[PDB]
Amino acid sequence: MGSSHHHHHHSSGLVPRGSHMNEKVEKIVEELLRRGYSEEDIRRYLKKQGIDDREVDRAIKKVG
Repeated sequence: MGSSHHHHHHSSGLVPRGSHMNEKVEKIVEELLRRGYSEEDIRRYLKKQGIDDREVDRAIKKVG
């Protein structure tokens, strides 16, 4: 009788709750920072994209 509880190796968890749209904001802001962009191009882009200087700075404070 094939009964196994094998290990999930190299796998992220799951979000069993409703996803608040900050999940997408924190994602899209971190996306360009994560690729080693300089803060010049980062802030220049996002402020133009309709992400306020306080909004992005708060999102960078959230990831910490």
